[PDB]
Amino acid sequence: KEFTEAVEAKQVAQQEAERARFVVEKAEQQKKAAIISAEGDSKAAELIANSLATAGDGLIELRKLEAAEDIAYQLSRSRNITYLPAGQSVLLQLPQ
Amino acid sequence: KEFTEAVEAKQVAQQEAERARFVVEKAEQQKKAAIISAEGDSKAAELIANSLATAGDGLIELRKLEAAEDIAYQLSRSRNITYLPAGQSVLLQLPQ
Amino acid sequence: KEFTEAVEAKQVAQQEAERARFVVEKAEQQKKAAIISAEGDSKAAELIANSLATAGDGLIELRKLEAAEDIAYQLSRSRNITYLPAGQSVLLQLPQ
Amino acid sequence: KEFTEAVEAKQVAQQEAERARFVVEKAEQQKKAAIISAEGDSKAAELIANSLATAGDGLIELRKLEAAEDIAYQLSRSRNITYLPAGQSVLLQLPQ
Amino acid sequence: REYTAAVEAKQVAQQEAQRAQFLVEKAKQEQRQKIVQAEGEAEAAKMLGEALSKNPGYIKLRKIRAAQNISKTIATSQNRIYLTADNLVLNLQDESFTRGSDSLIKGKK
Amino acid sequence: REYTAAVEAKQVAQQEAQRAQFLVEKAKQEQRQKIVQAEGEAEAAKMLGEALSKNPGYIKLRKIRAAQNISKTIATSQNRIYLTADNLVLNLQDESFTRGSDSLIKGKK
Amino acid sequence: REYTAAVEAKQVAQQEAQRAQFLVEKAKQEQRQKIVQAEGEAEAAKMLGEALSKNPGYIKLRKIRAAQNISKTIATSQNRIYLTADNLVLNLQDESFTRGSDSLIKGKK
Repeated sequence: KEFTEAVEAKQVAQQEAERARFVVEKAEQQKKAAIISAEGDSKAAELIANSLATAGDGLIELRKLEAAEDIAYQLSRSRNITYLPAGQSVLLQLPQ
Repeated sequence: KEFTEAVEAKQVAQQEAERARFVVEKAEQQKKAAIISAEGDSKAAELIANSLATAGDGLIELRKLEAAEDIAYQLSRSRNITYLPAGQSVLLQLPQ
Repeated sequence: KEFTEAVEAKQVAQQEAERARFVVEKAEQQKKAAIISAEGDSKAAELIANSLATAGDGLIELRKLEAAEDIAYQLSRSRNITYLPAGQSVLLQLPQ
Repeated sequence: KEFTEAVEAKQVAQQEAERARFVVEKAEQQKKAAIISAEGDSKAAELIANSLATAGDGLIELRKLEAAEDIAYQLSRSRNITYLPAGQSVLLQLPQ
Repeated sequence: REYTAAVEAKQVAQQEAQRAQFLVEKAKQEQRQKIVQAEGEAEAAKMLGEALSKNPGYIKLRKIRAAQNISKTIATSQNRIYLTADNLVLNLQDESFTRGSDSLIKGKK
Repeated sequence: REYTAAVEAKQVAQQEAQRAQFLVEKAKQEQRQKIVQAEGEAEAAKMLGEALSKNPGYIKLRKIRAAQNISKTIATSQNRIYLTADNLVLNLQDESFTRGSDSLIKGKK
Repeated sequence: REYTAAVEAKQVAQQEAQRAQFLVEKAKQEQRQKIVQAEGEAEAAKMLGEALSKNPGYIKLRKIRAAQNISKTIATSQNRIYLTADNLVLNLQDESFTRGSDSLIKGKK
């Protein structure tokens, strides 16, 4: 069963090797696309970085406060979310 | 049969491409109008920020009170309420 | 019964020995090929290591933040997973 | 019952003495065979140590990590696994 | 199956590399769309820094209001988050009462 | 069973050593493809490193927005958890209330 | 039982000890086979050691990205785990927040 399968694998692998030279080309193009989309996200991010670096940590904390509303909004669609103060000696003991 | 379905999926991708053209335009528009809708809510923020950088937290003292009445009615629904320490070496066991 | 079994094992051992000498040669080719799939991965890794060594820890932490979203995405397709502070005297418990 | 059994054990134990002579002739050979399969494993290993010494902890780490995909593929057939931070006063508990 | 698939995929790959440059354009557009989502976020950012890096006043007050809003939606939150003893000081009689309420003192804040 | 199997394995292993150098080539092409996948991951890596390793401005705000994308994903998260209390600084009436986020004065952060 | 068993064992063992030096040979070929499977692994290892031993750039980012891969797998995971919550550092109002990802400044990571 491995003889015909090996021959077809060699043929399909030559087809896929040429198709995959062109798929490495496609991958350069698709990476232009994915880079630029993940960088939709992340260039929004870098302009946020510039805003917070020039202006200071204003919305560093205030999306750490506005989006901190997300904590109370969204923590316990489950049932066991919580926290524990620091600068201290907490006896952490997760719930059951 | 599956060939028609694959062609249909390809056409769906092309229609997403058209929708993304009109998302290009929508993106121009919310460039302008999301920058400046920010500007609005955010300048409520500008002046509260300056007012408080000068003096300190004025409005959620009075609105610990007012928003206590209202949205801490929306917290008198909050079943489990306790009230944190800090400035010491606080150490904790908590609800299961 | 061990007589015929062991004689058959002797003949099988001859064929498997010569077979496996050439399986080791074919495995020189296949070790190159498996180094090559692991190269897909690991050479993405070479370029990532170069990228991060040259450009600091941006996505060291931002796959620890962006793809740390994966942590919430996945940790809980079972119901007993968690993430919990330290820098304290944390005296960890884990649940039933 | 132990008279006939004792005589049989007597004769069979002398026979097993001679059978021992040649069972560990066979087991000179079988020590070699098991040695050598475990040596396939362990010389993959000799040259793995060679590769990761001439190169370093790259995949000493990443067949922890790429193979930690396997950690998670294999652990979860069970339902009580854990991994819990150090640098604490962990009194680690266990589930039920 | 993979042979015809591979050849058709190579031809479709030429036409789809053309359409992949088209995708680069479309994804620069999505670039702008998410640029702008988080750049409304970033307008908030630039101004909140300019108004708070001076001294975090709305950030003091918005730790307070985000603690209040975090409480406020902790209401609907089943979360077994808590607080603990002695800051909102409801040791209503205490020095800590004048170290949580007089903690409002600047320098202590 | 294993005798003819091993002989045919030797012959097909000649064929498959040829096809295994051919696998070197084909899996090299899939290697470049997978390189390129995890290297779009890596271009995220580069981009973010150059952008935010000099000073994590948006990596600060992404600690933030990705702790909140994590906790926009904590819905799936049955996960019992623990943040820290002086993180949400629900220490409203406290000395360390705005030790947490008068760290907006850079240097504490 | 053990008498004829032992006699046949000794004869079958003469020819099986011939067969078992022959097993030294056979298992040696299997030895090299397993060697070369885990050598695909091993030279991936050499290459990754040149990739990473120089600097844990992708060792850092892969602590983290394997964290995320292991995690995409921890879907199936029941494993009851921990963090140190200052690892994602979700410290959403805190000084230790920008100690977690001011580790972006290489040296603390």
